[PDB]
Amino acid sequence: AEIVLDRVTKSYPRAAVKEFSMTIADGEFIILVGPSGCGKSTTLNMIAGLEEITSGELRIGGERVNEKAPKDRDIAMVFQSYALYPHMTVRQNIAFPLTLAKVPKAEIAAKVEETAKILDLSELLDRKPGQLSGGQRQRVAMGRAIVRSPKAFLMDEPLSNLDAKLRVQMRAEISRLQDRLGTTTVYVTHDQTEAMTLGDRVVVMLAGEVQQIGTPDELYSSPANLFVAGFIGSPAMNFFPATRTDVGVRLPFGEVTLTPHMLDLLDKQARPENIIVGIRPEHIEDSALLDGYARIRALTFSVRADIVESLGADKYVHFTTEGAGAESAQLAELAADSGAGTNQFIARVSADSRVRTGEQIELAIDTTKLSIFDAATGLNLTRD
Amino acid sequence: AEIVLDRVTKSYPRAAVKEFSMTIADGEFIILVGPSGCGKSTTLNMIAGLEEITSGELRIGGERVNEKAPKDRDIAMVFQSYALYPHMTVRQNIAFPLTLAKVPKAEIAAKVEETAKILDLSELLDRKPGQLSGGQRQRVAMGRAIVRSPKAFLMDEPLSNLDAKLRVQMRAEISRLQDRLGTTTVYVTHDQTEAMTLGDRVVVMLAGEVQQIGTPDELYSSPANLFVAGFIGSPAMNFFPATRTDVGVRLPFGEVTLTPHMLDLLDKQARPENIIVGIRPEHIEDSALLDGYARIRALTFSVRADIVESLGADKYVHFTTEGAGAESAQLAELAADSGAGTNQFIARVSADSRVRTGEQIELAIDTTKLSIFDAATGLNLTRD
Amino acid sequence: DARRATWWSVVNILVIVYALIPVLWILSLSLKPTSSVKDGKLIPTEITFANYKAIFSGDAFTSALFNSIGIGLITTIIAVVIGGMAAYAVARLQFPGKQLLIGVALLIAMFPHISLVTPIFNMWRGIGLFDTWPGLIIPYITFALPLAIYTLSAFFREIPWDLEKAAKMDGATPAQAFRKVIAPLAAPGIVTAAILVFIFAWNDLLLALSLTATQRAITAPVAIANFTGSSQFEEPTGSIAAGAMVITIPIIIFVLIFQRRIVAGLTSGAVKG
Amino acid sequence: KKSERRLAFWLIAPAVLLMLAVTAYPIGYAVWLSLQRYNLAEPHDTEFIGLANYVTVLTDGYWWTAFAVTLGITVVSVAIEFALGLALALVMHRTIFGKGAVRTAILIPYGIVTVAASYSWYYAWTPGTGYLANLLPEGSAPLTDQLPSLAIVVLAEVWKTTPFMALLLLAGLALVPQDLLNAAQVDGAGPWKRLTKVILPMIKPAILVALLFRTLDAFRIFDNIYILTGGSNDTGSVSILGYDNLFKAFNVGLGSAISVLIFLSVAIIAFIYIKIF
Repeated sequence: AEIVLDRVTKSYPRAAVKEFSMTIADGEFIILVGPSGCGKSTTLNMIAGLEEITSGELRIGGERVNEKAPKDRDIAMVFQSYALYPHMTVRQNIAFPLTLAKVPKAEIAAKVEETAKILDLSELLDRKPGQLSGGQRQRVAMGRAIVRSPKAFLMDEPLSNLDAKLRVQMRAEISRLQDRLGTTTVYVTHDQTEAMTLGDRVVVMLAGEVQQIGTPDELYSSPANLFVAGFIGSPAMNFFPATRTDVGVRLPFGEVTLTPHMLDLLDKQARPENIIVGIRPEHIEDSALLDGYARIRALTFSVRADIVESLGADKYVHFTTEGAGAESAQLAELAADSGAGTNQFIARVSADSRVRTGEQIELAIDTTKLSIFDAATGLNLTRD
Repeated sequence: AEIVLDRVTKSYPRAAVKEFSMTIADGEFIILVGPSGCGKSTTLNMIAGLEEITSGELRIGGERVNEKAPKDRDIAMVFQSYALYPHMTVRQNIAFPLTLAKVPKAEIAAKVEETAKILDLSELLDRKPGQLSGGQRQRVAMGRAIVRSPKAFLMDEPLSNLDAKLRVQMRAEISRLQDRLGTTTVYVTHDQTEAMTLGDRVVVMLAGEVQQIGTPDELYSSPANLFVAGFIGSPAMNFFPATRTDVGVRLPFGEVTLTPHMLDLLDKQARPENIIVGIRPEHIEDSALLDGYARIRALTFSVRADIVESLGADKYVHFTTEGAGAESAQLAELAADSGAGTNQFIARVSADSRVRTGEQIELAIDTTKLSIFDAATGLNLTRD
Repeated sequence: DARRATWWSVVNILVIVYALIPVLWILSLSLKPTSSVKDGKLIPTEITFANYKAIFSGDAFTSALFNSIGIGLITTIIAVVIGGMAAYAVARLQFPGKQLLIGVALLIAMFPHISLVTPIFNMWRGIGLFDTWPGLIIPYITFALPLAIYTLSAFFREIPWDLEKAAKMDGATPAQAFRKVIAPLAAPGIVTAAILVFIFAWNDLLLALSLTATQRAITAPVAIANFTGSSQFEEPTGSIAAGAMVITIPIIIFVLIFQRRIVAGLTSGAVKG
Repeated sequence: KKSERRLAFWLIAPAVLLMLAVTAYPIGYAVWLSLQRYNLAEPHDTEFIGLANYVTVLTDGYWWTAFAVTLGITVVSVAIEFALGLALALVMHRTIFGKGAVRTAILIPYGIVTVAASYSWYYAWTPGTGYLANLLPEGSAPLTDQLPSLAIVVLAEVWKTTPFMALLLLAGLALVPQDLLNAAQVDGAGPWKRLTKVILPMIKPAILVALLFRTLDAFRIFDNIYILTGGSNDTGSVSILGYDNLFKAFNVGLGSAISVLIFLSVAIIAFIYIKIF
C-alpha cells in the first residue's frame, strides 16, 4: 500500500543513496530511472529488504518496517535475470510462495490456476523452465510474483533480457496488467522510454541524489536540471553555450529576443554569464517547409547536414557548429554515456524536406521553446 | 569492390538461401535485414568464405571467386562477439593481419598508429582486451578490420553487445567512418532501425528469399508485401481487414471510396474479397487537433484509448477494434516476432492533444496514404 | 554482528587445524631426536637433525627419491601431451563418439588397481619389463589420463570459439592460426594439468610396491614402507617420519604457490572468480 | 567433412590405444589365468583346471569376511565424507574472511602422499608415541583390535578423501546463481529451508557423480590398511586380501580369481548406482 520513506540513506563503508524522500501512494507505478551505477538498485533492495537502511524510516503500510525480515513485510519481487528454479515445473515455480506460506493444496491449485488464467500460459503449466523461451520465462516469473497477492509489487528491470521487438509488447502487457491488479509497483530501469511509457510518477536519480520527482509530462516539459533535461527524450536535447547580449541571449549561430519581462525576471538572479541554452531536436524544422509569417520569427540559419537518417515520418539531420558548450558538471556526467562528442547536434526535420547527406538546408528554430540553464550550478532558469 | 553475385544459392544436407542476385556497387553500404533464422548470416558467410556456395558465381571484383580461400579474396569481417585475442596488446591485435600478410615491420607500426589515430583509442595501444570496455573492444575489432584496407569490409551485427544508448552513437560513428574509408560494405542486422539509419540499399529477406532490394525510402514509401510493409517502422503498420463494397472499401470501422483509378487498379488484379488494407500509425491523428477542410474527408471514427504512452513530441494512443484481420500467412509470419496480438492497433497523435488512459477520442485517418495489400498472395496492389 | 564474526573466525581456524594437525605431527615427530619420543605435539625436546642426516646416508632413500622424481616427470610430460590431444579432440570438434570416451575415462578412473596388477605382474615378468622406468610409466600414464582429460577439457572449453575464424580471416594458414592464436592461450591449462598429473602419479603405492623389486626403479613410498626392516634402525619412528616429511614437502610447495589455479582446475573452471 | 573426423580420430588415437590396451588386455589375461592354476615357485605344473578357484574363493570363508570389511568401511566412510564435504564446501564458498587460507589448508591433505598421512595416523594412535593414544584409558592399544582398527582406518580415509569431495561439491555449488537464493529468501525460506529446497536438489548431478566416484574409490583401499594394521587381526580389506594371497602364497590362480571378482563387484556396484541414480 502506501510506501512512505523519508530521509532514508545508505552508506557503503562513501554514500550510495543519500536523503531519499517520497510518499508512494497506493496503486501508483513509480519508475526509478538513472545512469548505471546510481542509487536505484540500492533503494529498490532497501525497499525489498535484502539490504539494511542506515538513517531509516520506511512504512510499508502504517508501521516502521525497516527491521522486519524480507519474508515478513509481504512485497513480491521479480528479478532482472529471471530467478526461477530449473528443477521445478512451472506449476511448482508459481506455487513456491504458497507452499512456503503453508497453504492448503486445494487453495494452492486454485490460486495457481487463476494466476495462469490471468496470464496466457495455462497450457505450459507442466513444462520445466529449461524447455521454454524468453517471453514465456518472463511471464512465469511475473506469475510467480503475482500469485501471492502482495502489498507492493516491486520489480527490478524485468524486460532487460528480451529482444528489442518483444520488449515493447512486454511493456504494453505489464502496463495493462498492473492496471487490472492495482498494487503499488516501483520499478527500476536504465532507459527513458520505459520510464515514459509505463509510469505514473518517475524519479530521476544521479549518484544517489534524486534530481526530480514528477509525472512523465512535468519531467519532459519542465525539467529542473541539465540531467533531467538531457537524460530523457530519445534524440537528446541540444546544449548550445551562450552569453548575454543586453536584449536576450546569443547562441553561437543566432541572436534571439525572448521577452523583456523574462529578461529582467531572469536578471533578478544575475548569473556570471555562464548559461547553456538547450533546444530539443523536435523544435528545429526546415525553412523551405515552414509557412509564411513564421519563418520571419524562427531564427533561420544554414548548416551542412553531416548525416541525414530518414527512418520514417521524420529525418534526423545531424550537424555541427564550432565552438564549445560542454562547460558543466551535469552535462559531462550526462555525456559519460551519450553524446560521445564535443558538439554533434541532431535536428528532427519533417519527412517532406528533400535533403541528402552533405547537402545544404536552413534549419529554422522556434524562439519560444528554448530553455536556458546554469553552467556552474545546473538549475533550469525558465521553469524548474 | 563491385561484388556481383547472381544465382548464389545454398542447400543444407532444407535450403537456407535460394536465388540471391544483386550487384553491390563500388562503395555501397548494403544492409541485409531479416527475422532471426533467415538466410542473411548464411549469405554473409558465403560472401566471406567460411561457407561454400552451392550454385556459385560470386564475383568479388571481376573474376569468379566462389572457390578461393578467405585469405585470397581480400575482405575483412568483424564478428558479433568481438573475436579478439586476449593475449595480445591492442597494437598487436591491430597489427596481426599485416604481420600475417608479411608486411615489413617498418610499415606496420606506422599503419597501426595511423589507424589508432583515425579511431579514438590512440592511447590504449598498450592494454589488453581483458581490461577494456564495450566501446573500446568494438573499436579494437574495427581497427583490426580496417587497418588492412580490404576490398569489401563486411560486418556481422557488431553493435549487438552494447547498451541502447551507446549503440546509437556507434551507428553514427560507423556511418561517418565508412565515408572516410569508402570501401564496399555489407551488414547483417535484425532490427530495422539500424537498416534505416546506416544503409545505402537495404535488402529484406524472409526464410531465404529476398522480398525487396531498395533504398530505405523506396522500401518504406513503396513496400511490395505484407512483410516488407509491416516489418520496417517501430510502430508497425496497422492491418485492418476489408471487403470491396463495389464503390470502394469497407474497413471494420468506416467506409471510404479510395479513388476511381485506384479502384480500377484494384479491380484489375481482382481478388475474392480478401484484401487486408493497412495504414501506418503516423497517418492517424486526433480529430480535435485537425484543422478544418481536412476533417471532412478523413474517415473520422472514435475508439477507447487502452493506453496512451506519451513519451515526448508524440503520444502513441493504443486501441482495439473487435473482429478479425490477421488472416494472412505473411502477416502471421511477421507477427511471429512483433505484434504479439491479433487486433491491437497503435496510433501516433501529436503531443498537443488531451488524451488520458481510457478516454473517448475520435481518430481521423487520412484515406490518401492507405496501402491495400492482398490476403493469400501478399503482394501490394497500390505500388509494387 | 559480533556473533557472525566470531562464528566465521572459529570455523576457519577449525578448518585449518583439521587440515594441518596430522602434518604438523609428522613434522614434530621427525624433528625430534631419538630421545623424548614420548608424548608431546609441541616438540617437547630440542630439535636436532639426528634423523635427516641418517636417512640420506647411503643409496637407500636418495635413489628411491631420484626414481620417484624421474618417473613423475616422464609420466606428467607424456600424460599431459596425450591428454591434451584427447581434450582438444573431445573439447571442440569430434561429433561421433564423444559420449563413450568420457565413459571409459571414468571406468579407468574408478578402476580397482588390484583388479589389474595380478595379471600385469605376470605379463611384465616375461617381457623382462619387471622393474624399470618403462614398466611403471605405462600404468601411471594409463591411470593419470582421466585427470588430465578432465582438467584440460575444462580449460579447452573455457577459451572462446570465434578465435579460429578471426584467425583464418586475417590470412592465417590453419597451422599458423593454431600455433599463433591458440597455443599461447592454452599454456596455463597445460601447466596446471602437469601440476595435477604430477601430484597424482607421484603418490601411487600399490603399483610401485607390486612391480618394483630392486634398488633400480623403486619409488619413494615403497622405500618409506620398507624403512621398517632396513639398516635405518636408530629407531624406526624418526627415520620413517623423516622420509614422510621429505616426501610431503613438494606438495606443500606446489599448493602454497599454485592453489589459485589448482582449485580452478579441479573444480572444472567454475570457481575462477 | 572427412578431414575434421580424421583429425579428431588422430588426436584421440593415443589416449584410446593406451586406455583400452592397459585396461582390457590385462583383465583378459587375468580371466585366462583364473581359468588355470599356477604357482610362482614352480611354473612347470601349468595343468588346466575348471572353475575350482572361483568356488574355492567364494566358499572358503575368508573372502566374504574381507568383502564385509570393505563394504562396512566404504559405507561408514562415504556417509561421513559427504557430510563433512558439504560442510567444507559451504565454508569455502560462504565465508567473509580470507578464503585463500581456507582453500590452501583444504588442498594440503588432497595432494599429500597417502603414505605420509598413514604413517602419521600410525604414530598418533601408537600408545606411548602419539597423543590420540594417550587421550584414552591406559593400555588401550586402539590399533591391535578389530573394531578400533576399523575406526582408525575410517578416520584416516575420511581425512584424506574429504578435500576432493569438497572441491566437487563446490564446483557444483558455485553454479547456483545468487538471484535464486535471493528469490528463495524473499519468498520466505530460512537458512535451512533454502538448502534442501533450492541448492541441494539443484546440484543433483554433481552430488551423484561425486558420490559414485567416492564409493568406487573407497571400495579399493590398500595403503591405510597395509601400513596401519598390515591386514592382520582379521581387519584386512579385499585389495589387501588379493595382494597377500598372490605375494605370500604364490598362487596366481586364486590371485587372478580374486582380481576378477573384485572387478565384477565394482561393476555391479556401478551398475546398481546408475540404475538408482
